[PDB]
Amino acid sequence: ASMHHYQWAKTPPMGWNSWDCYGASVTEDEVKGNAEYMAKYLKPFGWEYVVVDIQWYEPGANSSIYRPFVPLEMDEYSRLMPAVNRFPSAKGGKGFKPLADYIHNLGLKFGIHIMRGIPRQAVHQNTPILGTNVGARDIADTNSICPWNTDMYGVDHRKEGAQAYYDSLFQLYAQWGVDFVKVADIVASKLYGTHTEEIKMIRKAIDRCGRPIVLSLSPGPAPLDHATLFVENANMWRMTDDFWDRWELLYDMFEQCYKWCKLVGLGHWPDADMLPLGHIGIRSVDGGGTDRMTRFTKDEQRTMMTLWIIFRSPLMFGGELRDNDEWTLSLLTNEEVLHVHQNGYGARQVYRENDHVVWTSQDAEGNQFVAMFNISEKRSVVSVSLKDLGCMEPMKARDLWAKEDLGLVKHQLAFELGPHQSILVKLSPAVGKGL
Amino acid sequence: SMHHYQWAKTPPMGWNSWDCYGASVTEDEVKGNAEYMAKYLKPFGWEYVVVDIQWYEPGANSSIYRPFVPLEMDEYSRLMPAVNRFPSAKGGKGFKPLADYIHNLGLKFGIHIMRGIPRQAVHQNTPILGTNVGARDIADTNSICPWNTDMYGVDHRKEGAQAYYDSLFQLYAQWGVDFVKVADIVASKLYGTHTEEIKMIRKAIDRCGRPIVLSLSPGPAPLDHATLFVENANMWRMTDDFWDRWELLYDMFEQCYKWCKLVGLGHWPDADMLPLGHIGIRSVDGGGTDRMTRFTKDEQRTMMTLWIIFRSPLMFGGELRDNDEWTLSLLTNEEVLHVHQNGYGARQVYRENDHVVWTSQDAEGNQFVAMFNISEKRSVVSVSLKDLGCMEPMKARDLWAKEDLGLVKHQLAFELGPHQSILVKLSPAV
Amino acid sequence: ASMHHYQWAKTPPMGWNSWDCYGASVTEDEVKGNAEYMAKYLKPFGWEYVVVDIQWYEPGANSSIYRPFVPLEMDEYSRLMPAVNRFPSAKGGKGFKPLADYIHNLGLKFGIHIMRGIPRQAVHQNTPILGTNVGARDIADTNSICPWNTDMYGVDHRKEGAQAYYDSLFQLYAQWGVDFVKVADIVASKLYGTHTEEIKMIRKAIDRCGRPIVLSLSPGPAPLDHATLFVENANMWRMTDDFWDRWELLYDMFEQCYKWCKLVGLGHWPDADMLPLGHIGIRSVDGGGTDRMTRFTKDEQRTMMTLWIIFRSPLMFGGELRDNDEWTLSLLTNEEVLHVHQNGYGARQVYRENDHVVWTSQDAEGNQFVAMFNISEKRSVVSVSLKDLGCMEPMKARDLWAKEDLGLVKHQLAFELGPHQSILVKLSPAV
Amino acid sequence: DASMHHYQWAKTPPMGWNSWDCYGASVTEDEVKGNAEYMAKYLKPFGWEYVVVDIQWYEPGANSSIYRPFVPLEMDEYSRLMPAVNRFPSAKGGKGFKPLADYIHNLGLKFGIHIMRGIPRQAVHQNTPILGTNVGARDIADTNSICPWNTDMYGVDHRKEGAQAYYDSLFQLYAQWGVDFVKVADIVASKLYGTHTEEIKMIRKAIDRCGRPIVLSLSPGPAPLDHATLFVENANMWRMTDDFWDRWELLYDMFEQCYKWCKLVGLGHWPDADMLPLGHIGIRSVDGGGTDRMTRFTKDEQRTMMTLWIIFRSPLMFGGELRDNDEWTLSLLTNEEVLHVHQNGYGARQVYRENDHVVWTSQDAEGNQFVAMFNISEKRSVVSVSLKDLGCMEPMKARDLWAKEDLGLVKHQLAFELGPHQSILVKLSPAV
Ligand SMILES: O[C@@H]1[C@@H](O)[C@@H](O)OC[C@@H]1O
Ligand SMILES: O[C@@H]1[C@@H](O)[C@@H](O)OC[C@@H]1O
Ligand SMILES: O[C@@H]1[C@@H](O)[C@@H](O)OC[C@@H]1O
Ligand SMILES: O[C@@H]1[C@@H](O)[C@@H](O)OC[C@@H]1O
Repeated sequence: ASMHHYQWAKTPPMGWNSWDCYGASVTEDEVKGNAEYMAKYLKPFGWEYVVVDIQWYEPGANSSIYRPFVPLEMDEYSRLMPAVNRFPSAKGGKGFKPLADYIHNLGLKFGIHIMRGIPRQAVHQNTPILGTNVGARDIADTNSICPWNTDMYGVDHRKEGAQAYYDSLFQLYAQWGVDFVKVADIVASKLYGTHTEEIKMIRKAIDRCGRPIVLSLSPGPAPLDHATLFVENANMWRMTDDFWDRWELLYDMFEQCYKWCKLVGLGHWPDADMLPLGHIGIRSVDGGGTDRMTRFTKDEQRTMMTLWIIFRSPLMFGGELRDNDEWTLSLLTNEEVLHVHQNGYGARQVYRENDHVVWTSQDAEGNQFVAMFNISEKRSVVSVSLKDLGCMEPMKARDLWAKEDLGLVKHQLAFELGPHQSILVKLSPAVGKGL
Repeated sequence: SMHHYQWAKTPPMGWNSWDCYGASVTEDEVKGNAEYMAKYLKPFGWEYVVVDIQWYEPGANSSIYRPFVPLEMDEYSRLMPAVNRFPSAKGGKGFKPLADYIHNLGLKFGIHIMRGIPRQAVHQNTPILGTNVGARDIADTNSICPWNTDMYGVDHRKEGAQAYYDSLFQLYAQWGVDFVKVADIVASKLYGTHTEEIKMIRKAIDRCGRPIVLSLSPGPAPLDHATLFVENANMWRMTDDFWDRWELLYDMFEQCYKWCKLVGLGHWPDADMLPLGHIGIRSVDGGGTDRMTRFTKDEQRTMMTLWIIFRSPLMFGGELRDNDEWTLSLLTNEEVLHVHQNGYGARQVYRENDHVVWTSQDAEGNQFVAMFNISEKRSVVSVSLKDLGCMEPMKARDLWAKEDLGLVKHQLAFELGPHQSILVKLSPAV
Repeated sequence: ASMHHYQWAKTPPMGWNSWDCYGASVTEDEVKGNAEYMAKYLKPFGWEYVVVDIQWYEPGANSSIYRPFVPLEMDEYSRLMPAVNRFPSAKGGKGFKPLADYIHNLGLKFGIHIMRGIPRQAVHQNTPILGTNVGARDIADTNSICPWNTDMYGVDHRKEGAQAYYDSLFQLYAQWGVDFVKVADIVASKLYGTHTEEIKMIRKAIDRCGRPIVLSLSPGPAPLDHATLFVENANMWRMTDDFWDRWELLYDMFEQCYKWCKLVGLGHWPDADMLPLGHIGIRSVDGGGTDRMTRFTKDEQRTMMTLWIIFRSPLMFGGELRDNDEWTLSLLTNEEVLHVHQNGYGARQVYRENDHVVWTSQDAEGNQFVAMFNISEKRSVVSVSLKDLGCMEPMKARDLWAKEDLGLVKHQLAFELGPHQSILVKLSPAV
Repeated sequence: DASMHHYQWAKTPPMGWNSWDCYGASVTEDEVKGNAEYMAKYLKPFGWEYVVVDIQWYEPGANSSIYRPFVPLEMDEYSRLMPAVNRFPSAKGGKGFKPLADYIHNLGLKFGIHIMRGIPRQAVHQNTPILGTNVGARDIADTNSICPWNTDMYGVDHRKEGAQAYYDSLFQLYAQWGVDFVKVADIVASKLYGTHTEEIKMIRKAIDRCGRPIVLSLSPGPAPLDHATLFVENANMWRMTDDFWDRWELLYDMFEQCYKWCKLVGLGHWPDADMLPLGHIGIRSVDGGGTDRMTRFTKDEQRTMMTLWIIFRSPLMFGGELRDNDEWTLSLLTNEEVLHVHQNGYGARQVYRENDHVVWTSQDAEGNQFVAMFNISEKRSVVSVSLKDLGCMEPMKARDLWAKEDLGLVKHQLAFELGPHQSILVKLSPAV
């Protein structure tokens, strides 16, 4: 806790993100619909961020597939702005402030996605930059683009006015009341790898703007080689390329959790990415799917929530919330599970063998959480000894998702679990307590 | 197999404005180099007058590009000469008048292009001749050149892509272009070799109805694409940009070794331009500025000798009009040039202790031997006749010196200083 | 004609190799049976080399899977020798000379495989090298092994005794009467790439032994980066990792031939590898198979022979020859087809599109050969215009495998071809 | 991090002496004993306790840092390398290192050895037994795993029956001898195979099964961050870098490696900046581009290195021949005030790095703040840092720890003119 911005995400951010349901193309009405649902059914459980994902500045976006080289909505200072057809309250140069105001009044927080860099249409016209006389063209990198989106060019920190530009972006965002930015094309790039210098300029720009804004970075895989950079400069960073509702990616996440578990801490959260639950693909064609309810089975959905919960990943719901059924809503409203996310710490892989995995973490009151997973293709008993958990005596055991006491455990936990199925258990002391 | 081979039966010889003028050569500088060539060089085979990169960039002024600037372009997305630097191009005539002039001097004309389609055309979605699709419809979304900002790559799968490239070589053919040096096409730090654009270019050339020699740059060309190059291009750069630095000339020896088996009629691995004479007038590359080549006279000869015996294309990179007599002599020795024009089979006989020997032959029995001391120490460099495949004594002649040397019984051997070479002809003794 | 050793392989070497049929484990009697069949049925068609493949020095070899870290027969100069149990004529220190004599007396030539380097056991025991007084241990490389075979360590050309050792190997092989050597762990290596310095040492050693020994390098893929080295130093070098009777490997060879076609020439032959035809996998387990007749369909077997013929690959039969049926023998003995391999030149890919591929070559007699291939998964017409072939008027066309005149062709060649099916056509001037 | 019982074996970063930088592969028993005695006498009160015999104690002809390849090695009947009795006479009679370690334990010190990953090639070639089993060394060897810079072993294949039994047997031996520390080589970086993760785990388990506390050190680096979890959970120490030597370029480079590794430092699991080339080194080593010599590090460089290792909390393993130290060299090892930062400091972080100026800070439980300030440029210059940037909320007492000299009150910032390659180590405490 050396870095002031850690205090802005004491626990891992929880919220909703338009990407998995709406792709690049979410409207004001949809945002607000999801915000209202959150306010009323989710906010008591920690869910507070409402994040407008990529390309809110792209008036014609209608998918997860971007329309390349198209005109973007922009101000007179080379800054992108919301598309007024999609966000009508943005009329009159108001930007996202009205939307942000309405979200804040719900008791909720406001987020946006930005692309690293400065828009290409700005560099080519050479539009001005607020606060300086250099123009957009003079701060652009001559060899730095995003391989999967044509909207921007990279900015070169070595040029006069580079920081001025980033500063000016975060002044705008701060005026609008943004509480959370998800930066893209910054951690992993086929072409260039991690854009470290822009991460630094962005941390600087946030710090200078005077409003607390949580910094999320994307896409992954984040290299461990930049662990220290990430831990000191970002509140979240994506461990993985885009996550979707396919078992192979959920399977894969276990190793990434294992590789990143030691960097997890207050204010600096490796990110397992958004939860493809409920109603997705409405205007997204990504993940090899279209308009659907998540292809994860119920066991898969639990398995994911359980891992993300115990690991302390940010939780960003990715479905259209208003179409949650009760099952889906139950995944988000169980306070006993969420305690593991909010107050747990120390999470670690106890072991992984024959596609059985066990993680454990604890709280400050001496409860110990254990998450046990069968990530194989067959039904099998998964178990762990109390000794391997560091429990030197017998313990009471409770199934947190079912909310049901399991009684006393003297030597080990052991459960028959179908393929892709898990269980999350709380262990609490038996010795020196009532009956 | 390939008809375009007949367009470069011997390796191209010429002049190129890059090393002396960077991106910024004027119509006057070109005219004057061409006039010097017609007068002093044409009899020895020098014929291409190549206008290098960025003739379409009115502001160009160095070897360092001005990025993201507007460029001169027609109404079908095709770049055009900058009228300020090329006054004869006024009124949409492009390069036809300069080329005409050059043709009327008995010479050929070439230009440099960048792979792809101008970024400004894609941004503005300007038309493509012969189609209803626009520039933006044929562009690659993830293809740029890492060291220049002018273009986006073209995506051969899009409708209209080949039409675009066709339309460029229609324009070049209207102008009378005889030679095109394509850039950002062979090696790319980001993407490697742009294979599919090499094929569209080949095809656009073939369809335009005029013989246009195809040169590919920058290198290093990968040996992995040897077939593609041999079959599609007349010349291809073995190396990133060559300059007047010993280390780069030293390095070329291995590259020539590496490529020697793909050298052949119509298809020439290219050791790049000759940074001789007066260079860096408006170029700042190679770690130098306005200067005469930093190669010593020995180094110049060593270079000329390797490029000659290997059969690299020869593109003089200095401002010819500032040649002194030494420099002119390197270009006007017929005996040496015969080795380039009519030699074949060049091969490295050996390389050992930074002594190197190359050999080639003509069809009339003559054997050429180039002997090189690329070490830092004076020494005798020798080679046996037997290792050259000569089974009895021969006569030797020093081709640069034009002097007979006498009978060689067993070995050719000379004292050579560091960086110094000799080129010898052997033929039957009396 | 710059390298004298080019004249040892003026046309692409043709023969039989024990690997595909017997793995590491062939016996003398098996070699002899194959050589007898070759002498009787194949020799006049050009087939002449009888090549004993890897580990003739490993008495317990029994498959294509090597027995690691086991003892190896060796002489008193650190040189591997044949296992007398498998090669009984080698009894009493005679090595392969008696078996080489037998094969020479059938009118045939004799080949062996060797592993690059010097035996590990020789380095550990520090046994002697002939012609010098450093031991084996002093010439070994300290960081060079084969990732897939444990027999040897690499030899370090910077050490005194290194060339002496390679020289001694080729003295022995020449004493034996070896005419061909296939060297392994030398072209491609997952750990180290191409072993160029050993290639040079072996070239020199062959040149010094005073017998023509054709030099074959393996396994691939050969990098184009070393094309000059290969061209000047070897008579054949493998374009590919080990080839087997699997359609996918056959599909993949089309590209490799394209990539190497400009280096094919007299004495220096890019090698598409041994032909997995007939009865293979008797004591081999490679290629995903066991004891079998080739899993290539007849169409695939024709496709392979067609490509290898026109491209001018060496032709090394990998099956047990005595189990050839008539069909299989016919693949090896079509005079008209062999003409393209023996007397053609200039092979090139005319095009490759939607998995249809056309190759062409010619002889000096006026004849142009065109090999047309459907390498797609569906029946389709494959075609090419006389013009794309560089043919300026009507030509008589003949199917070479079928030996059947197809008549006059005025504009193009066009054939319905099954998936994986091919045709080989000669075009000649209209009567 | 607190999960693993072996963390308790290295609560502070191991401190000791290692034979590599002074004697290569070639140290004798008398040299080990001499350095041990020196340690017991002059250094043990400041935390120095490990006496580590480096590589190739089993190679009787060894004579340098350059290995003699493919040579027969001293080995028991169970495929386990044994001390060369010519170099370690007290090992005569199959006693191995027990006598030597007993000697060192009696000085109140701890004993360390170096091992190469794997099983000896000669064991595999002869197919010598694996203790406690009916399998042979040949049955457990990998057929494609070697060290690119040493020929002594083949890798062990964890999937083979007996593989774990072999490693268990090694650590039974080492425990019998009384070994307290093992430096394992050819395990973290390999130009040919990368990190040998499965052998790391076999070794962890063998140690856990042997019944004695044995500190696990891994080498050589660079250790990839990609395996940070593995190293943190399985080892007490792991090399950040390839072998470190008395050259400035290598010292300069370590600054970035510490920056990269600083979040994985913690009780029981210490990223290692490698042994300290101080004093008399290169006596039977030819590595580092040097020969027999006193270290080529200037005093400033020596301090700069001590200071970064101190504040970062790298283990400290002296690589010179201790009996030849001067008072200067000794003074680097005996300053309690500096060592408190290594022993009791935590949270070490780079405050910033700019124009070859670097500042690190850490703190202790008493709210002292330690700050190390480095000029790693080629120019003399003033290096500074604000107390705001140190997160010191108000004015502070300052003290130069190496000089042991109060600097008085500091209100706004620390600033010092430092030579090139020169550093200072300061402690800030609350005022009055
Ligand atoms: O979730 C994805 C993310 O990886 C980003 O970089 O680009 C678009 C979406 O926001
Ligand atoms: O000679 C250089 C060449 O390498 C090319 O690629 O770019 C511009 C110049 O023409
Ligand atoms: O044909 C294979 C070959 O590729 C070689 O490298 O080793 C074994 C067989 O001889
Ligand atoms: O210190 C070096 C170390 O890096 C090891 O890997 O090899 C021998 C020495 O102990």
